[PDB]
Amino acid sequence: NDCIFEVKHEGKVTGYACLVGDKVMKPAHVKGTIDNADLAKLAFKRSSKYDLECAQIPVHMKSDASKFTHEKPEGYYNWHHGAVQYSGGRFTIPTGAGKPGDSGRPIFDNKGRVVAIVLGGANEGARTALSVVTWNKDIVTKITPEGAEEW
Amino acid sequence: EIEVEGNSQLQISFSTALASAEFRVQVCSTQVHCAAECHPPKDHIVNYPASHTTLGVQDISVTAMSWVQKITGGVGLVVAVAALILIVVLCVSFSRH
Amino acid sequence: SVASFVLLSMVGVAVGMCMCARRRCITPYELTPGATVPFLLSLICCIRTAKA
Ligand SMILES: CCCCCCCC/C=C/CCCCCCCC(=O)OC[C@H](COP(=O)(O)OCC[N+](C)(C)C)OC(=O)CCCCCCC/C=C/CCCCCCCC
Repeated sequence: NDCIFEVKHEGKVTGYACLVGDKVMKPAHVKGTIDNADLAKLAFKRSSKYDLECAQIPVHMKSDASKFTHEKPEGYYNWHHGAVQYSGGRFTIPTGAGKPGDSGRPIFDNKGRVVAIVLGGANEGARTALSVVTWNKDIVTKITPEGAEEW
Repeated sequence: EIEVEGNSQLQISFSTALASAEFRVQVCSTQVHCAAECHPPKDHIVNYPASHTTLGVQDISVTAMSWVQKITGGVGLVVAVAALILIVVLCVSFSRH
Repeated sequence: SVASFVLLSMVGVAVGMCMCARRRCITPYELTPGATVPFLLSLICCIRTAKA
């Protein structure tokens, strides 16, 4: 659980919003008002280009947030459902580990910092490529494989 | 038609409805350009129909309409810089990823 | 009346297209967590009250 908040429409949970550094990351294509009432009050500068909605976190009460990093050396990374491998440029998971509703879950490195946030996936065989919102220095770069549905 | 010979000048009379005179006088196959500022009459009404052609069409305003060109050029310039900034931003954002 | 209306619409469109330029050129820096715009871009774009 730690520092991720579920987002639901009525009683149906649709996604999760992560607290990375100083921003309340959340993907645009999910519909919800966030479980916390205080976070719902925030104003999100949403962008359709990156499928993201972000706002300044209330550091006065929620300064505790996941650390982030920009470099992604190829190897293995861990998230809630299994572990994921940076396939020289693509995020790949076993086909089962991906399912609609997981959109907005972050992913961590070996050292425990976020490097991306997942939106959906497409599968070529047993493994499923991931559509994530990674970031270089001071800039985010959405990545999307071919024929990737939105979770 | 008039009589011309020598190294002197002549004189004519014309009737116009334009505030700024701008017209070419065909004088025996050789044209000439005449320009002057016309002034309004003093008498409100008269007893004969106008000798000149008709009301100046909306195309022909008076010089010192240059205000129109000035303001329209300023607005067009502002729109041009806005469009250039928008298109350069759109291209650089297209370069992303 | 027509000239004034068209000119005001044109200056308003210039302002709006300027506004749309700020939104599309500042969200990539605004969306990134722990980001900081370069000094030159901070001068150009007027949107600086929110240091995001
Ligand atoms: C700081 C601010 C300072 C700025 C100063 C402000 C300046 C203010 C003034 C401008 C002066 C406007 C006054 C002009 C009035 C003259 C009268 C007139 O104008 O009336 C001319 C005739 C007579 O009227 P009527 O009722 O008998 O005719 C219509 C017949 N009925 C009704 C059956 C259709 O009417 C006609 O024939 C007209 C027929 C239609 C003509 C179309 C015009 C052609 C151009 C169109 C736009 C294309 C752009 C061109 C640009 C090219 C540049 C490269």
